[PDB]
Amino acid sequence: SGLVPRGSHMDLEELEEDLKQALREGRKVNILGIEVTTEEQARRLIEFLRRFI
Amino acid sequence: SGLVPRGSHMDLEELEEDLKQALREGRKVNILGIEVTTEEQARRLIEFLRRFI
Repeated sequence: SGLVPRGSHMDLEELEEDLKQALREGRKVNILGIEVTTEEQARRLIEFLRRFI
Repeated sequence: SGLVPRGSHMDLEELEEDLKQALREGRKVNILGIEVTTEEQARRLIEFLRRFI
């Protein structure tokens, strides 16, 4: 009933809101060497990638 | 016998040779909000993630 029209374009919170929306419709996320099926893995992913280079 | 992608790990130099391997065998790199289908996008992706925060 309400599509999110993207956060901005590309940002840290862009990623977080995008992967959240996938989990909020009950579906997984495909990212760098990782597949997030739960928000457990999503919050671990976020703290990982903002520290990973 | 590489029955599973890099066993259960993903190193940085290993990621580069692995994503090049993917593009050279006919695959793409599905990372955070980005899909690398060319080695143009691959050199962009490597320098991106090592710069990303």
